[PDB]
Amino acid sequence: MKFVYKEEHPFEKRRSEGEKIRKKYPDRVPVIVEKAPKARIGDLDKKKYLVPSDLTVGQFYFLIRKRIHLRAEDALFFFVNNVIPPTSATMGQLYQEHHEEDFFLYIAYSDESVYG
Repeated sequence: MKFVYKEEHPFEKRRSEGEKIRKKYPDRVPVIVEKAPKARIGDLDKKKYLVPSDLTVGQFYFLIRKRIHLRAEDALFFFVNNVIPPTSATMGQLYQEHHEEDFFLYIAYSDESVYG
């Protein structure tokens, strides 16, 4: 997976804003959400999100679901560093285990449990 956000913004600019997001909103974590390129589902309007540290993946799912207007029958998986986070886990946990050196958490989403 190759996030277009890392190509749209130079690193040092991302590392800068990621620091200021964390500073001003310590109760929230900055997340970038893009879709796996082969995945067959709708695209997301925006890529950069500010998520409470206590929000669960399931809630982020249903948020991402109705933002993509996805039905309950349809599948939707998260991938942070090519692993599927457990659906009853907080974003704050995921940030402190997987945030990158620009201080963003990167999450790919797909309709399949293994993407390509």
